Amino acid sequence: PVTLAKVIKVLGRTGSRGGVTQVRVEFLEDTSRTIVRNVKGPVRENDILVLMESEREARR
Amino acid sequence: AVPSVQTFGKKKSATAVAHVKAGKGLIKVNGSPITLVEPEILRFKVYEPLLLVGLDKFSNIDIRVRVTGGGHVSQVYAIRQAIAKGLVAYHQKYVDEQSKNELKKAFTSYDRTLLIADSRRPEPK
Amino acid sequence: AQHAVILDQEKYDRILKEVPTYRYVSVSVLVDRLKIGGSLARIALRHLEKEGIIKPISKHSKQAIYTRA
Amino acid sequence: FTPVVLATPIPEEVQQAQTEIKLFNKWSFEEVEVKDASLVDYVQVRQPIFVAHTAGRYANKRFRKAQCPIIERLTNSLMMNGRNNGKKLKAVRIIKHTLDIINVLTDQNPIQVVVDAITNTGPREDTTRVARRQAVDVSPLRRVNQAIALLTIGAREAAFRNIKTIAETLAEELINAAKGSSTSYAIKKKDELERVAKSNR
Amino acid sequence: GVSVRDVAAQDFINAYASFLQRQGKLEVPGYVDIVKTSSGNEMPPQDAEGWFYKRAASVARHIYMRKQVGVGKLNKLYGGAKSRGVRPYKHIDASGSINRKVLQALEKIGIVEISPKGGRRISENGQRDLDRIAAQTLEED
RNA sequence: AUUGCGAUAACGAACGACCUUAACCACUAAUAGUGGUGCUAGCAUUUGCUGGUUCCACUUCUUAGAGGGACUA
RNA sequence: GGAGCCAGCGAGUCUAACCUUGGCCGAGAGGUCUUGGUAAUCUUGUGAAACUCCGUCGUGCUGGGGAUAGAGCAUUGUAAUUAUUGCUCUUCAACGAGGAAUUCCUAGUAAGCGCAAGUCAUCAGCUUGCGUUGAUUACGUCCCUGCCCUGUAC
Repeated sequence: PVTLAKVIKVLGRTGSRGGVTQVRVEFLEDTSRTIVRNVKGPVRENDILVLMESEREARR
Repeated sequence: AVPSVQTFGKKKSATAVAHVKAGKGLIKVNGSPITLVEPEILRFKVYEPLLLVGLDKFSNIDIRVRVTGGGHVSQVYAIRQAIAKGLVAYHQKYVDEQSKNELKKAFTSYDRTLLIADSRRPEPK
Repeated sequence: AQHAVILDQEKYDRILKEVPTYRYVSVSVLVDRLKIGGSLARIALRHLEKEGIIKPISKHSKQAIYTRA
Repeated sequence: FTPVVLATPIPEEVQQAQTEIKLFNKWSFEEVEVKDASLVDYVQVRQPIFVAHTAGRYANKRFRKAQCPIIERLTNSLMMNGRNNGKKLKAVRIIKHTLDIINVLTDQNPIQVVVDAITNTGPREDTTRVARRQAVDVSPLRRVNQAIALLTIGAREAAFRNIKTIAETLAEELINAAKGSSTSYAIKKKDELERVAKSNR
Repeated sequence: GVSVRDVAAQDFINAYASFLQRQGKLEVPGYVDIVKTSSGNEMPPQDAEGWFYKRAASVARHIYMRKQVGVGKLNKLYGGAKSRGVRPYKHIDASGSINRKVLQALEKIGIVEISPKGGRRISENGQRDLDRIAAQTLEED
C-alpha cells in the first residue's frame, strides 16, 4: 500500500540532464526512519510524496 | 455647487473616465444602463465592485462613465477600475477617513487590480 | 445505413414513449440512441418542450440541455 | 433579502448574490474538499470567484501558479491547438455548459466532481532515461499538471469527427474518471506509466 | 420615461422590424431575392421575405444614436471578410445600391431627413416613433 | 575580467573592456478634453432622463517639450 | 445567413492633380457632380478582423476544400495575345492530420487575427512596423552540438 512522506531537505540536482532532484524525506506515519529518494518534478520542503515502494534507497 | 469628483481607469489602451456626484443611485455606461454591458459572459466582472461592498452604498450617488479606446475585453476591465477608484475618492472627501479605509480593505482583499493598474507593457523591438 | 430525415408514424409513437425515460436529452442524444437525423432533433426538442414533456435549464443554439421533468 | 431599490433597477436575481459568491452565480465553493492530504496545498479551491476569467499573471515565480484557481487552470488547457489559440471566451462558455451537464448526469455539486477527477488521475510513479530506464517518484505539482493535460487531450480526441460536442465529451470524461472506470482515456494512460515503472524499478 | 438606449439591441430591432412590416408603407426595391447584399458574400440572404425590413430597422436605430451618417459609412459598417480563394482574407465593403434605397425609403415615411453638413439625421417624428416602440418592448416583459 | 587581500629582489608605470529608453512626479501649451450658460428636440411629468447647436470657466484625463526621482536594498 | 460592435503605428495636391467626405446611377466591379486638407485641425472615431448573440446544415470527400477550365462585363497603360487586376454565372481536382530527418521559442512572450508603409501608371501569397485576443511548460544541466580557459624539441 501507499506511504506518505514529508520533504525535510533538498540535496541537489542529479541525472545526465539535471532532470531529477535528490531529496531527503521523513516518514509521516512515524518520524525518523528517514530515507533518500529521487523526485522527477519541481519540489520544495514540506511537500508530501506518495512512496509506492518503501524499502529502496537512492543511488550513491 | 454640488459634491463631485472625477477619476479614471486604465487597462491596456482603454481609458474609462467616471463622474460621481450626489443624487439617486443610477449607473450608466455611454448613456446606457449597466445591465446592458456586453459581452454577456463577462457581465459579472463589472458587478464585482457593486456586490462586493453592497448596493446600499450607492443609493445617494450617480455614476456615469465613458470608455473610449481599446478592445472588447480590455475596456471591460477599465470600467470596473474607474468605478472602484471613483467610489473611495468620493468618501475620502465627503465622509470620514474611517469609512474610506473600510472600502479599501474590501477591494484589495478580493483583487488588487481594482485599484492599481497592472503595468504590463508591449515588448520593445 | 442512414439516419431518417422524414418522420414515419412508427418513430413518432416511439419518440413520445421513450424520451421521458432519459435523465438528460440533447440533439446528440436523440441522434445517438434514436436514429433520426440532426435536422429532426432540433424540431423535436422545440415541440416536446412546448408540449411540456421536457424541462429546459439552458438554451444556447450551439448547445441545449433538457431534463426528465 | 435586502431588495434596495435603485434608479437603475438591478435584477432581483443579482441582488440575491450579494450575500455569498457563487461560481457563475450557480454553485458554492463551500464544502468542497480535497480528499488526498498530499494535494491539499496544490489545488486552489478556497478563494471564491464569480467567473473563470482573470487577468492574473503567474509566470514570474516558479511556484506562484499553484495559487491560480483550479477552474481557471482547466479553461486554459482547452485553448490548445493552433486554430484555437487565444480564444478564451470560447473556452469559458464550454466550461459553463459542462458543469450543467454534470449536475444532471449524477447529482453531485459539479465542482466537487472536478476535484475528484484531478486527484484520481495524476500518476504517482514514473521513469527516466539513464540505454535503459530507471523508476523515480513524482512531485505533487507535476501530479496536478499531468492530470489536467490527460483529461483535456482525451476529450479533444473523442470529439474530433464527432457528433457529440466538446462539452458532451468533456463531461463524460470527468464523470468516468471520478469513478475508477477504465473506460476513460486518462485512466488507461496512468496505468501504463505506473506498470512500466514497476517493471524497471 | 424611456429611450431607445434603454433596450437591448437585438430585441428592439426584432420588434421594430415586425411592426414596420405590418404597416406596409415601406417600399421594397423589387429586385429583392436576387441580390447578395455584398460582393464579399456567398449565397443571398437566407430569410427571403423579411430581410429588407430587418435592415431598415437597423439603419434607423444606428442613425438615432449618432449625429449624422451617409451612405459610404454604412457600406463600411456592413462590410466583411472575403475569402479570395487561396490568398489570405481581406476586408471588403457592402453593396451601395441596397443601402441607398433603404435611406430613400425611410425618408418617404418621414423618419429621417437630410442634414446640413451632408448625410441624414433623425427627424423629430422619427424620435417620437422609435421612443414609442421602446416603451412597448420593455412593458412586454 | 590584469577584478582584489596578502606575501616579497623588486619598485613605480601604459591601451582595450557614456549615452538613450520603460517609470513616477512641480512647468507648459491648447489644432486635445471636461463642466457650466443661452437656444432647442423627444419621453415623463418630484422636475427629471437621453440628445442637437452661442459664449464662459478649467488642465485632472490627452498632448508634447522641458526639469527632478537605487547604491546590492 | 442575419444582428451586435471595439484599435494603434503611418501617409497625403498649386510643381499642380495626392488622400477623399457628401448627393445621384449601377447586381457588382465601377461611373458621375461637388467638397475639406500643405494637416494634433480634413480623409479619420481610418465603425479593421478574429470575436459575441439568434437561425440553417448533421457527419455523408458533405453545404468541408477551390486547383484546372468556359462565356461575358469593367479599370490602368502607347500596347494586356503566351492574357495586370477586379466582378458575375458555370466547371468542382488532390487533400481523411502526413516516414526518415529538421526550425523557432521562457511573458503581454509563443500562436491566432487584421491594418499601415516600402517598391509603384497598373500589379504581392513579399519585407518592416503597429495594434487586437492571449496559453501550456522550466527557473535546470553538460547527455548531444558548439565555443572558451588552465607533459614534451615537438
